[PDB]
Amino acid sequence: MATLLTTDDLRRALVESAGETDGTDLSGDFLDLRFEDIGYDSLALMETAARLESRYGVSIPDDVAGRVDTPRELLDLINGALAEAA
Repeated sequence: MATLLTTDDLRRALVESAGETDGTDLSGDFLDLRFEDIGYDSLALMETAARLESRYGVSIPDDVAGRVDTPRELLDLINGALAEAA
């Protein structure tokens, strides 16, 4: 019932966590890229998660958001969460 995060939607989340997101070419297959390269702190990934929590109604522990190596993992986390959420 909840909209499973797509590529564009996940990209939206990764933008919201910083506000502006220049330099970081994110719109062009970003699932297996590394946060290190896109200048993303795992602390900021908790922001990414939080954005989606408050939006979708999911529950993402901050310990988890900072544990994701690739956005693929972040995506699957919330896709799984959504599948057992709504």
